[PDB]
Amino acid sequence: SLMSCISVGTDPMPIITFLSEWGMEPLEDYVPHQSPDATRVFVNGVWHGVHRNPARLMETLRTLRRKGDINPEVSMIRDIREKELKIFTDAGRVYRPL
Amino acid sequence: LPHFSKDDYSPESKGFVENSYLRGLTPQEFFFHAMGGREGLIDTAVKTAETGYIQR
Amino acid sequence: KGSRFISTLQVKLYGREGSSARTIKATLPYIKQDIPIVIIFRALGIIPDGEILEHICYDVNDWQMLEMLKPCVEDGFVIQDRETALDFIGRRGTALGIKKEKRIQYAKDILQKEFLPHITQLEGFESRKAFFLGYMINRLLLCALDRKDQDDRDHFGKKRLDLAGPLLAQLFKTLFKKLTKDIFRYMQRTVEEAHD
Amino acid sequence: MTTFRFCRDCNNMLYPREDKENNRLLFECRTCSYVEEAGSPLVYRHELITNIGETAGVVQDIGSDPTLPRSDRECPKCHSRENVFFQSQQRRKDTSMVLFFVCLSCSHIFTSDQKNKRTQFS
Amino acid sequence: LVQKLDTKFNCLFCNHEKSVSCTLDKKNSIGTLSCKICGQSFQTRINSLSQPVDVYSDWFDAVEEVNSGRG
Amino acid sequence: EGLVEYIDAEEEESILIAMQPEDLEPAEANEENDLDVDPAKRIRVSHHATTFTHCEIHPSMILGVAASIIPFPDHNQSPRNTYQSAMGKQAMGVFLTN
Amino acid sequence: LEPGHAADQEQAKLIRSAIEHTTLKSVTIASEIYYDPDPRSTVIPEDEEIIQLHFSLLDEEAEQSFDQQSPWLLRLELDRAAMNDKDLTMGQVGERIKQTFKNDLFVIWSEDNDEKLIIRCRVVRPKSLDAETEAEEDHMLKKIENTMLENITLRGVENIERVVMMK
Amino acid sequence: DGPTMREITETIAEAKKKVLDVTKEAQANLLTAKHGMTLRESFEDNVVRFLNEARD
Amino acid sequence: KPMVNESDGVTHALYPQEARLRNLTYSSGLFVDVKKRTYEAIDVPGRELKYELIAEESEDDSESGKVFIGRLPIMLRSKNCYLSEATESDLYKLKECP
Ligand SMILES: [Zn+2]
Ligand SMILES: [Zn+2]
Repeated sequence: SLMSCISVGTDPMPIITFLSEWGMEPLEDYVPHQSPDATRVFVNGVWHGVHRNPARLMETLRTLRRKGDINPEVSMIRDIREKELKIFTDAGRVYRPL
Repeated sequence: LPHFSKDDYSPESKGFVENSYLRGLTPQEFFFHAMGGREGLIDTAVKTAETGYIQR
Repeated sequence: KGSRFISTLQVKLYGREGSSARTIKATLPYIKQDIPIVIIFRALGIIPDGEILEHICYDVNDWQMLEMLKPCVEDGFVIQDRETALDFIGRRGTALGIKKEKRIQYAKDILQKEFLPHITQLEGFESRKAFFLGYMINRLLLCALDRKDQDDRDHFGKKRLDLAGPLLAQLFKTLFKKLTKDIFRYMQRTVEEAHD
Repeated sequence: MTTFRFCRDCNNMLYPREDKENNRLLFECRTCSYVEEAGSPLVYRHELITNIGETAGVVQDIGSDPTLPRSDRECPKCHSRENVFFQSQQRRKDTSMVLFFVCLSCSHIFTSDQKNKRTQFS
Repeated sequence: LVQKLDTKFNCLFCNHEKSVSCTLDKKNSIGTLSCKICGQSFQTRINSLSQPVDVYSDWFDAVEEVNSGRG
Repeated sequence: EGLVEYIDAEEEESILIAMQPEDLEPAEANEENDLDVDPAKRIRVSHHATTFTHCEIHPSMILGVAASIIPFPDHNQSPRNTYQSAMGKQAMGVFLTN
Repeated sequence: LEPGHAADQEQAKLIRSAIEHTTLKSVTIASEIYYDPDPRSTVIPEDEEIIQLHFSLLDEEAEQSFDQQSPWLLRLELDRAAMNDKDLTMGQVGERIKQTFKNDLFVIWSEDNDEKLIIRCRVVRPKSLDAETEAEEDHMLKKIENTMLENITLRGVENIERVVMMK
Repeated sequence: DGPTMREITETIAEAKKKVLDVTKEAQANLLTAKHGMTLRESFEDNVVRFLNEARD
Repeated sequence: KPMVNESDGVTHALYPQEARLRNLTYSSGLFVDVKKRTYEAIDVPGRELKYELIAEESEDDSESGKVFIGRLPIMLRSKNCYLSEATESDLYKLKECP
C-alpha cells in the first residue's frame, strides 16, 4: 500500500539491557509457582525472562519508543490475556504509520 | 479488522455492506468487498484450467 | 547473525485422545529418530519429575494438562540420570563411533549448538532451552486441549519480506564463502602462498 | 493431576500401588523407598463436556485491554455500571455464544446466560 | 514379541559389515546380541525403550567395557 | 515527538484504531440526534467505542500505486478495480522526461 | 418411509432413532475411576442412594459372589439432556453394555428420575476376586473405558451419522 | 426518489434490528440449535438469511 | 564509488547514463584489508612443536594492503550512488530524469 514500509532491522542488545534494567527477572531465577501471574517478556522469539508488572514496563517501552530512545520500527506487543510481552527488532516486518 | 472491538458479531463488522454503489462504500465495506472479489477472481482462475482438463 | 542455523524443531503429539496422544516426542537435528520430551528434559539437567512438570505446565491447578503429560513420565521413568539421557540421545543419533564415552560428546554438541539455535554459545542453555522447550510443549498441549485455536499461516504478521538487503546478503555470503575456500585451497596447495 | 502427589524426598511421580493385605491404596516412589498412603479415592477423571477454561485469561488488569468491548450491565454483587465482557475462551465448535462480563471495580465475573452462572459457580 | 534383525554394524572377530544379529524377548525383558559368524551371544538386559539400534549400541558399549566381540 | 507510530501487523492486533478523527468526537458518542440526515451520503456506523489508541492517518492509503489513480474506487465493484489496476500499467504515456 | 407411515410424524422419528448411530461417548459427561474396596457399599455418600437402590435388587440376588467385585469403580456420569434427546434410557445403555460385557463387567444402574445418571461398574476376574476385591490393574479399567466409549454402538447403523428428517 | 430511499433505509434498519434480537437471544443461551447444526451455525444461518431478505 | 575500468587500462568514473548506453554494469569495487600473520617453522623438538604458542612466538606480520575482492552492483540513488546527492539542476545535467 501507499504508506506501507518494511523494517530493516536493529540490534536487540540495547532493548535487552533496557528490559533487564527495568525489572525483567532472568529465566535462571524463574520459578512458575512463586510468580504464577508473571508475564513472559521476550525479544525476537527468545524467551528472555519474566516481568511481574507488565503494564508499567509496557508504558515505559512505549514512552521510550515515542521519545526515540528505541528505534520506532521496533514492534512490541502485549498479550494481556496470555500473559506474554513480545518485542521484534528484526528486518522484514511490514508496518504502517498511524 | 482492528477498528472493531473484540468478539463483535454485528452485521457491519462481518462483511455486510449497507450502502449502494451509487452511495459509496465506507473503508471497511470497501475492504470486505475486495475480499469477496478476490475470492471470485481466484475461483475463475482455477476453473480456467480445471474445466479444460475435464474437457480433455 | 548470519549462520542462521536453519534446522526445524518439531514437537509432535501422537495418535489421538484414545490413542498415542498419550505420549509426546520431539525431533532433534542430526538425530536418526525422534525422542520423548522427558528424556530431553533430563538430558538438559532436569532430573526429577515434577520439576519437568514445573517447566512444562505453569499452573498446578491445570490438572488436565498434567493428565495429558502423565504418559510422558510413565515412559521416561526408565531414564533417571543426566549422562544416561545423553547416552540415549547420542546413541539414537548415529553410528557408535564414539565407543569410549558412549557418544556423550555428540549429544552434548547437538544439544548445545543445534538444539534451538537462536539460543546458543552459552552453558546456561541447560536451563534456558529447557524453559523454552517447556513453553513449546505448553503451547502444543493448549492447542490439543482446545484452549487455543490452531495457528493460522495466513496471518500477515507471521511473515517477512526479503528486500534487496537480505537477498544480496545471502548471495554475497555464499560467494564470499566460495572465495575464502579458494584462498584456503591456494594456501594448502602452494607452500609460501603467503606472498602469492 | 487432580491433586498434588510427589515424593517428598525425591520429587518423582507416584502411581497407585494398592496395598492388598491392608486393602488401602498406597503410593511410593518407584526409584525411592518413601511410602505415602492415598488421601482420596479419585485416581482418574476424563471430562468430555468441560466447563473449564471458559474464562481463562482473566487477569488483574483485563480492564486495561483497549480491544475488549465494554458495556453497562450492573454488577450483581457491586451494582457498578461498568464492565468489560467477552465470549467463552474455549475453541470447541459446539460452545455457546454466552457472554462473560468482568466488573472493572470488583474483578467479579458475571455471565449473560439466563440458566447458568459464572464458570467458577455455574 | 521376539525381534531379530541384521543391520550395518560390523562383524568384529568375523570382519563383515552386515553380519550382526540379535534376539529380544520383551516378555521377560531379556535378549542377546547374536553374531551369525563369530557366533555365541552377548546376554544382558532390555529396557522398554530399547530399540534394536539402542540394543546394538548400548550392548556394544558393554562389550568394550568387557573388551569382547559383537556376539 | 510522539505524534505518530509505526504499527506492525502483529502489534495492530492489540490496539483499537479509529477510522477517522471524527470517530473520536464526544458528540458522536453522545449526540444521537442531528440535522445532518442528508440521504445522499454513505451510511456510516455510529461511534461504537471509547478506548481508541490510534487513528487512521487517512483511508485510501490502503491502496497501491496503480489503485490510487482510480476515481471513486469505492463506487465500483472490486473485480473492476483489480482490472483497472492491472490495465493502468499498459496505458500509453510519458514514462520519463529524458 | 413406507406408504402407510410416510404421512405421519412420530413414526419417521422412530425410523430416525433406528438408523442414527449413537454411542456412549455422545452422552457421557465424564468417566472416573475411584478407589472403593467395599463391594456392597461405598465411601462416597453421593452414590450411596444408588447403591442402596440396587443393594435390595442386585446384592439380594441368589448366588452372591465377589468374582465380579473389585476395589475399583469405573463411574460414568451421563448427560440427562443428551439421553432425552436420543430417547435413550438407562435400560438401553445398560443392556448394550451387558451385550458387550455379558459376564466380564458387573454393572449397576441409576434410576432414570435420578439427577445423577451413573453407571457404576467393577472389574470381573474369577479365581482371584471370588471372595476378595483384589486390586485389579487400573489399565484394565482404562481399556474397558476405551471399549465402552469407542466400540459400543448403542443404537443405529454403523457409519450413519446425524439423520435429518425433513418434509 | 427520496421516499423509496427512506423505505429502503427502514427495511435495512428492520433487518438490523431482527439480527440484533437474534444476537440477544443467542447470547442469553435461549436460542435452540437447529437439528443437524450447532448453536453457532444456526445463529449465522439466521443472520445471513435475514440480511439476504433485507437486500432482496 | 561506481567506476569502470576501460580496456585501455584507464579507470573512469561511471554514471548511470553511460552505463545504460554502453551496456556497462553499474557497480563499485570492493576493497578489503587482509591481515597477514606468519608463524615461521620453529623446529623445536619436544612438546614445543605440539604447541602452536611457540609458532606464535615466531609471529611475523607484514603489511596488509587493500585487496580487491570484487565489484558490488549498486542500486541508483543509494548512499553510494552518484545521483544520491545530486540536485534537480544536476539530475538533468547528468541526463537523468528528476
Ligand atoms: Zn522418590
Ligand atoms: Zn461490581
